[PDB]
Amino acid sequence: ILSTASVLAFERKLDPSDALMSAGAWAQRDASQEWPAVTVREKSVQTVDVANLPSDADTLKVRFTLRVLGGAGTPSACNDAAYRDKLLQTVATYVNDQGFAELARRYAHNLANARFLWRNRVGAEAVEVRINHIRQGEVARAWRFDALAIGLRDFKADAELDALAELIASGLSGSGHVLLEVVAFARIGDGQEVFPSQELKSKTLYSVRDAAAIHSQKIGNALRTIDTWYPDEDGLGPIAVEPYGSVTSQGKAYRQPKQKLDFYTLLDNWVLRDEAPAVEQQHYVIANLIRGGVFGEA
Amino acid sequence: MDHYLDIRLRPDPEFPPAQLMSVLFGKLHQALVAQGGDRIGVSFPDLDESRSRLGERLRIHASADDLRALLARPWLEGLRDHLQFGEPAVVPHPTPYRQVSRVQAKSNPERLRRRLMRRHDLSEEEARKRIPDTVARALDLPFVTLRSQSTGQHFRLFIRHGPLQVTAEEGGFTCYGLSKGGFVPWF
Repeated sequence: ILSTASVLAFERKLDPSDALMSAGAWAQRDASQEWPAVTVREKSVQTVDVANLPSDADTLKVRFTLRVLGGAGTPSACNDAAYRDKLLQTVATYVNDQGFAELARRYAHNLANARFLWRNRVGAEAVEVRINHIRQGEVARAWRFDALAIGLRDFKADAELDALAELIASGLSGSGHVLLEVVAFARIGDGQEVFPSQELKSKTLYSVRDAAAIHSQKIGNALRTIDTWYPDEDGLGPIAVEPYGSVTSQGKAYRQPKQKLDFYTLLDNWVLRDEAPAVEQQHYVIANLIRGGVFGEA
Repeated sequence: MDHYLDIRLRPDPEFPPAQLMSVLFGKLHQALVAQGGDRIGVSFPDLDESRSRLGERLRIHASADDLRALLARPWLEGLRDHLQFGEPAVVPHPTPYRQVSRVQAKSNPERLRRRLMRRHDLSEEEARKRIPDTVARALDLPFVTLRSQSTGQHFRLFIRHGPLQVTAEEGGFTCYGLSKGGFVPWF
């Protein structure tokens, strides 16, 4: 029969740390070690929470660590062992078809452009991303990208980029452990208001310990924005890899289930009836398996 | 004033287009502060008056050299992903002209009360009896929201397009692209 398992929990791959922010000056980012972090402040307008840079700063210092785990096709809790074996065979067949080539390149793009800087990148005239490869506590290999050249819409190539792509692909395959400290540097302006992820004093801004921060799941949703294989209209760029391709800004869901392009129909075509989809659709399927989920029937 | 440039906000899965309009308006305000001049117009081509919606495009009316200096200004960095634009082409000839105005409001009675402390030195109860709480103005016009480097408070800038006349009038433009007496073509 080979039905879908009743429980199909998948862990998140590419675990993001809780991204802080901090303030400082451009051309002092080489000495960006003891930079003072911005703080959530209550201001009476009714009182609301605001976060902004001080007077003697124009650059943000969003820092988070990303861990590439591997074993993307392996579920954490699968009800059926035959379905788990068939799905592992299908994911391994995908790996022999391509060894996490395009997915790691697009994830290296979402690292390379500061899409994790959601609203801290729109008003910035100079955005910079620094990625250190921490291995046994030391910087194995450093990278210093530029989000101005690497656009948020097109999907290009660059040599250090491909180096980051092979590193993320080796992490996703399982041939090693990849831990990347990513520090952003956006010239948002002198004392301009920044946008941390907001907690729910009508509205509060989330922090960790005397220092404002961005949520991990915001960084994860920014990293998942590789999906361009949806039936795109009206000139929309990449969307986040979600089940049934939904975006909150447009209020609509691409990859509609009335079409045969949502993630679950592509899974049941790929691993149950052996109807292998296109290369782009299986790229999207493996990206959704990388992000994790609670997949399964009821 | 003869040339126009249409900047259309490319849709974003992260932001509704109102914040893109606000960011573009602040960036063009900074560009107009840095450049100087008052022959630079601002319009809204798909301005629907049904729900006071701004639309999804923006129109800039200026000369050839002024628009060339505007594109040569580095204000456009960081906005190429969210916006797309053509070239500073000329406007069509049979185009009726309308004006654009910034209509502010006295939405805070307490601000005017604090003003009247600084002009007549009256008491708080004299301010409350002279100015009640019903003096707040509700304005049903399209608007963008902005913050300033000089004044850190977040302010709303209402934009209103005037009646469609038949000719243009010689007038200047503000740093926001709004008219202090100027006119822009409509097409």
